[PDB]
Amino acid sequence: IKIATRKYLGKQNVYDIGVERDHNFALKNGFIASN
Amino acid sequence: CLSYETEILTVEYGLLPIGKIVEKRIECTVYSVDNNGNIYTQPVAQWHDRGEQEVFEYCLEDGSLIRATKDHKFMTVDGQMLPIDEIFERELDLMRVDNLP
Repeated sequence: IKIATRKYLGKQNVYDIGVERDHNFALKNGFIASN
Repeated sequence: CLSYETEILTVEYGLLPIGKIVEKRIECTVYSVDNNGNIYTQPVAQWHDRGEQEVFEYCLEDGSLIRATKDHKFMTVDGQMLPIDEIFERELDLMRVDNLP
C-alpha cells in the first residue's frame, strides 16, 4: 500500500505504547506501527 | 509517536484510540508481527503520553490516514521498520496484514 499525500497538522498530543517482544503492533487496517 | 485517535487493534476490546489506551492505562493485548511474518499476540507493557509534538497527516492509497510524527517507524512490505516520512519520500510500500484476527 502506498502513501499518496502528506500534510502538516501543527503540534498536537501524541502517544506511544510499549511491547516487549517484537517492538511493533497492528493498527486498524493491518498496518504495522513501531514501538 | 502517534496521534490520539489512531486506532489500535486489541483482542479484548477491539479497536481503541491509542490516546484512550494511554491516558486510561488500558491493559490489553495487541497483535505483533514476527521476524518472519508470523502474527502473534502480546500484552502492552508500557504507556506513554508524550505530550505535544509536530504531526503530519499521511493519506494512503486506500483512503486510510495515519497521523504521526515523521520519525514514526512502520513496517514495509520488505519487512523493514522505517520512518513513515522516509516511506513517503521514497514512495515505498507499507505492509498491510488484512488478516489480523
